[PDB]
Amino acid sequence: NSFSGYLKLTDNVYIKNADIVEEAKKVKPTVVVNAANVYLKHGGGVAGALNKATNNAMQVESDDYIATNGPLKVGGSCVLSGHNLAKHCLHVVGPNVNKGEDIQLLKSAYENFNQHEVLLAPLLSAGIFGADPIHSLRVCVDTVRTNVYLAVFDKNLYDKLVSSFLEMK
Ligand SMILES: N#C[C@@]1(c2ccc3c(N)ncnn23)O[C@H](CO)[C@@H](O)[C@H]1O
Repeated sequence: NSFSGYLKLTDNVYIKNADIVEEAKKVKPTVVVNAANVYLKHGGGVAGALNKATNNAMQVESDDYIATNGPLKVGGSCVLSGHNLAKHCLHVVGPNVNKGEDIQLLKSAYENFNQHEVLLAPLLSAGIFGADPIHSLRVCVDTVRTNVYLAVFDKNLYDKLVSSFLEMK
């Protein structure tokens, strides 16, 4: 039970070099955040790792939701089951700047976290979404007021995030 091994960046933002799936299985948090696309297709990265850990139950539930909803908006979210990982999964769509989606929508994406007391989360709009990860962490720190536990799988990205956050003091 309980989050451990996090570096406290602000009063409400914590960060750890860890697999978000391993964190969820250890802690069983109320909310785990998925780094989603508008169609909630959980093919790769965080989304793939979460869906795999649910043995595809997350994808089947996502497909049912999108059939009633249509695609999410960029900057938008939905609350679905956290299945065996968490009580809830908050699927959030950050902007993909590779497709010329507006970086400002990254503010809208993180704003969704404020509807949840505590979240286990990845960094939004990094990897294939092509946003500057150091900017993403700044938007998170400036936008989120609830407790967020950031799980960053890649050691090199984690070290870059932590040392750039400390160097700006
Ligand atoms: N680091 C990292 C990643 C990632 C991929 C897979 C995982 C995982 N299993 N746990 C946590 N993080 N994680 O999260 C960010 C999401 O935009 C990107 O930088 C990804 O590369």
